[PDB]
Amino acid sequence: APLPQLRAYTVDASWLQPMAPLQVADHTWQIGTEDLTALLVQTAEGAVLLDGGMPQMAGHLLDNMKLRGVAPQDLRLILLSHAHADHAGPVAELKRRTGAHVAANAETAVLLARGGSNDLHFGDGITYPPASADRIIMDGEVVTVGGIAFTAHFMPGHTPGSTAWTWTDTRDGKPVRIAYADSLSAPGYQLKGNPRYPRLIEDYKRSFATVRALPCDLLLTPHPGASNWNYAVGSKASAEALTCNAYADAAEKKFDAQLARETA
Amino acid sequence: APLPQLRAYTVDASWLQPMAPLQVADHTWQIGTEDLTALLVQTAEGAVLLDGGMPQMAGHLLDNMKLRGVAPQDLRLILLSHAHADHAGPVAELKRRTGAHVAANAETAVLLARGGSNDLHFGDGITYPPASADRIIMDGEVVTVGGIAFTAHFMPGHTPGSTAWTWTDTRDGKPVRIAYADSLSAPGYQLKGNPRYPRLIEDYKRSFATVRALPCDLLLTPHPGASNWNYAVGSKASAEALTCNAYADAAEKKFDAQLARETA
Amino acid sequence: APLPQLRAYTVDASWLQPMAPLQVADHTWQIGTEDLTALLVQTAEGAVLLDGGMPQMAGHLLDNMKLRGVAPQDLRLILLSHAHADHAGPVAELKRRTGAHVAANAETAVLLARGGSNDLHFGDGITYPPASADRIIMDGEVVTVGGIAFTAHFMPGHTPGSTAWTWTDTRDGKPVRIAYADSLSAPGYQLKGNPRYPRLIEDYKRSFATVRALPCDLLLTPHPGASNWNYAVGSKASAEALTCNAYADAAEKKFDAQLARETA
Amino acid sequence: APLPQLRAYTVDASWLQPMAPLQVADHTWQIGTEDLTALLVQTAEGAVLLDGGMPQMAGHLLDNMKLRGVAPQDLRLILLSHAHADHAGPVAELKRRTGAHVAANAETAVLLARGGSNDLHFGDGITYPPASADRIIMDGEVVTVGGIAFTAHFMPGHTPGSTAWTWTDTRDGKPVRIAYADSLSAPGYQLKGNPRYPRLIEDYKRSFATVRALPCDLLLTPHPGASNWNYAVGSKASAEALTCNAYADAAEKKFDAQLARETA
Ligand SMILES: CO[C@@]1(NC(=O)[C@@H](C)C(=O)O)C(=O)N2C(C(=O)O)=C(C)CO[C@@H]21
Ligand SMILES: CO[C@@]1(NC(=O)[C@@H](C)C(=O)O)C(=O)N2C(C(=O)O)=C(C)CO[C@@H]21
Ligand SMILES: CO[C@@]1(NC(=O)[C@@H](C)C(=O)O)C(=O)N2C(C(=O)O)=C(C)CO[C@@H]21
Ligand SMILES: CO[C@@]1(NC(=O)[C@@H](C)C(=O)O)C(=O)N2C(C(=O)O)=C(C)CO[C@@H]21
Ligand SMILES: [Zn+2]
Ligand SMILES: [Zn+2]
Ligand SMILES: [Zn+2]
Ligand SMILES: [Zn+2]
Ligand SMILES: [Zn+2]
Ligand SMILES: [Zn+2]
Ligand SMILES: [Zn+2]
Ligand SMILES: [Zn+2]
Repeated sequence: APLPQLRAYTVDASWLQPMAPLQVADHTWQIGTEDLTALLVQTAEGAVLLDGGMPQMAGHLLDNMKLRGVAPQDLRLILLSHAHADHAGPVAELKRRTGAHVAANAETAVLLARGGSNDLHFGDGITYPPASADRIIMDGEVVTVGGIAFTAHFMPGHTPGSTAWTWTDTRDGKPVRIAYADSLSAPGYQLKGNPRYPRLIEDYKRSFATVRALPCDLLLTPHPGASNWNYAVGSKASAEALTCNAYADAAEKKFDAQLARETA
Repeated sequence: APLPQLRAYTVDASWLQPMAPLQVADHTWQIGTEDLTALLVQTAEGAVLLDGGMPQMAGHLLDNMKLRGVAPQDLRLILLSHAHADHAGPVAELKRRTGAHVAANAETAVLLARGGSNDLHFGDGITYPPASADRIIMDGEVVTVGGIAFTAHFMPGHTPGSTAWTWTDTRDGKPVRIAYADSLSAPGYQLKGNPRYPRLIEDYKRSFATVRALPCDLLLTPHPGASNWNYAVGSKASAEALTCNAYADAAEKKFDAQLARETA
Repeated sequence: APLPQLRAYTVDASWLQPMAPLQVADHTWQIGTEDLTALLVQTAEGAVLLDGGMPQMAGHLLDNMKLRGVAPQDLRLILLSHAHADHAGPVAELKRRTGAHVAANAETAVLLARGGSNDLHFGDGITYPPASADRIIMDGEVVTVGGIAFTAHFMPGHTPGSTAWTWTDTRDGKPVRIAYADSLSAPGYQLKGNPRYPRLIEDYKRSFATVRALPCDLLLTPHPGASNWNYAVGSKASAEALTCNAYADAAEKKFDAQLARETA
Repeated sequence: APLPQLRAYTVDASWLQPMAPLQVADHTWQIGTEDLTALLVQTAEGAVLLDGGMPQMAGHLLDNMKLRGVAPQDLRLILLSHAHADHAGPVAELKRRTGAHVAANAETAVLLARGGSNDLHFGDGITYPPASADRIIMDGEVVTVGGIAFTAHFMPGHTPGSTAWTWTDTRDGKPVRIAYADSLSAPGYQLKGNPRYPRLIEDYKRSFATVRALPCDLLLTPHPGASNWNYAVGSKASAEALTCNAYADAAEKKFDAQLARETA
């Protein structure tokens, strides 16, 4: 009766389906997969990448960046929603091959430094290669690259370092406020009385209100289905996309129902 | 045509077969599995653990330590042969649950800090939870716990930070010199002209001579089969065990044959 | 006209005046200096140290711990108020010589990992040897050592990771609720519109209310003068000590006056 | 009788005397001070900086890089001789302000990660802000930036991670082999029987032979006086410069004399 073997982190095949760069605004591009968002913001002084997806997506990301005329040495900054394997997986490999830096808050940095191990809910089940953060950012801090300002909005819940990023881009001259809001889900979490996260419910509640008040004309999420995006229908991907209010209100309804079922 | 899924690190079932603590000397015990060595040295001022095996062995290690009258808070120091998943796997979990410290050289420390990721030969294929080293030790440095001196002997090759540990114990009063020598294998390595390890062959050659000159009456290895140990036959486990000269000489014969076949 | 020389971190001589262990409760002791608090909590399963003072106090701390019958290997856990040189200075040296672990939140951990460098207000002016945290704790998390529960209460302001610790001890059988509240000062900080700390005022306001609602019968602070302690008059040190309400209310009056003067 | 105050790291005024960029080859420049070497190698795909000097030199380095038409975002890689405060001081500040990466061996990385604290000989007396290495390099490894190959040559002694860098540049078309060899001194070290460095003498001896066999037409050192450079007389700075053989032979004569005097 030997000990169990190690189990790999397996995801749906749609999370790993490569796609060509889909344009979101004049400078913003989706270069991830069909069910995983990886945003590229091209500026005059370099490129900014938000999230990266699964650890085995680093090659596909460099391929799409090459398609957009972005050399590896042109990636300046990597920003993250939260440091889980399905969103910050290839961060370590992308740092070695691009010369980019990583900016994240303290909670995302310490989780990223241990490769997502010792998770508050998942333990060591979802482990990815570790990476270090080069710049620690605070709530409301502005990160500027090539004349584009990225404002961080802390929204703890899914992870203690969950962060929504807001920036203003154009769409044929007309400005558009983009809000890349992190996930507001809690799959299988113990919500009430968690010894590892004593103030989990209070953080989620404050994060719901944080998402509602985000300056947003167009909303994106790490998982495109969370905001009703569909990267498969390229030009009509943002057809039935939710607002910031509709996204936070829908997430809280599932949170209260899950919280009430946990008490039973 | 989606990207490939992540693949888990799977080993032979004999590597994960738990075993009761097998005694090696008056203070040294084997508390790992049948095919993975994990040594416990009980002193008057605490316990010392050398290696830990696979990442899913932390519970079994604490079980055997409990059998030897060693509380979790009694583990003082964790020493390592080399920082691969099949030998330093549970180091991170053991640090959280025992209050122990880790002593290793700089090369083992940096590899352990990134959880074995970005390996010089294996890449990210063999990843385990990361852990940090608390004390950096040099070649020939002595680590003393409870009146027992542990001397480090650098033997780079399998990893840049491969280390053999020598200490003197007793066997019913009579002293015995124990040498825990690291692995001298190179499974599937590119030996000649490796860009990641330009001086690999020269390090192996110097390590062969380092193992031959080790003060040793009884030899152990991370994999017991490498030194002809058989943990299954408890009392007769050290029956046909190799000397330090026979172990290094046998490893070099396989190295030259592998090196010559690589040139063809 | 050469560049300026490096300037050392110099403090008042009263901050470095060694003192004998002054008892606070049945298990709590002050073993720091006259103007720097360093608390030792002796339990049945080991000792807990809160803060350490200046970096050159590690020897004095080990001397006082020896006076209390606490061996170096008996220090199990180091807790911190905030990671500045005058309170977490000797943490690195104490870890090497005691085999203890450090528990702190993510913000204190990342600041401690870079030795207090790149401070949000002080820059590199107050640098101390770096140390790594072994356990990351959340707001409201309980840390138990030897049957004594230490509850963390986040109170950001002086530093992003400022933490107040509450635990219940006895005084000749009768229980006493002790609250070790961090500093609520802001010496020379830019309060409004700080690019490195955009939500500084809002964090201070929430920290004032956090301190008022602390379960507390006896209050201590990293600097004893902040809570009207006087370690010099040993038995009557806690004579005119402030409550939690009086301490937070007095700190906010100075914060509003400083905030109003900054606007002028 | 209070504890002693912290003492700052003070150096000679000539170590902090700023100087204009002095040219060494077609792509190599000295942009440090008169008595501290900081080399800038301008390539078509970015700039490479070797060492930085004292921690308070980051501003002067960026000033000279601006004079050479090198923007902060054009610094790609920082290489180091050894990680002491007088040579890797501003590395942390330069990483925050340039977007560059650091490549160093494991021994230099772990020393740089703790800001030079816990030195094998100096203790905590020479502390500088900590920085992390992004790429770990081995002995003989080649680092290529903009078509220029930088080969690492390990020469342990002054520090365990001391490294000499060799690269080929031109001087009006004609190629020149440049060897930036680390310091071979040992000021006040205990050479024989050092518990922190048991194989110190053997490392120095092997480093002497490593320096003699360096491919070198022009030799530079972290301290220019060690190789008889004089940055003050700009055009004639390399007048009486030593060869690699003359530098290693002169260093070993002082090592044997110091070693013999230590035995007395
Ligand atoms: C770690 O990755 C996740 N979890 C899993 O894949 C497994 C472990 C699972 O929850 O069944 C995780 O969190 N995600 C999110 C999110 O919204 O962020 C959702 C909705 C679920 O998928 C990913
Ligand atoms: C990473 O673990 C090892 N490698 C593997 O498990 C796979 C990847 C394999 O080599 O086929 C590794 O190294 N070991 C040793 C050793 O002697 O250390 C030997 C002999 C082979 O097994 C383990
Ligand atoms: C970094 O140490 C401090 N600052 C200084 O020593 C200098 C830099 C200064 O502020 O003039 C700091 O913060 N302290 C506190 C506190 O309340 O924590 C107070 C009240 C002032 O003293 C220490
Ligand atoms: C830490 O910096 C050094 N040491 C000092 O400044 C003091 C502590 C001193 O040794 O008196 C150090 O090493 N250097 C070297 C070198 O060759 O690297 C030499 C020759 C001496 O100066 C610097
Ligand atoms: Zn997630
Ligand atoms: Zn997810
Ligand atoms: Zn191995
Ligand atoms: Zn192995
Ligand atoms: Zn402070
Ligand atoms: Zn203070
Ligand atoms: Zn030096
Ligand atoms: Zn020097």
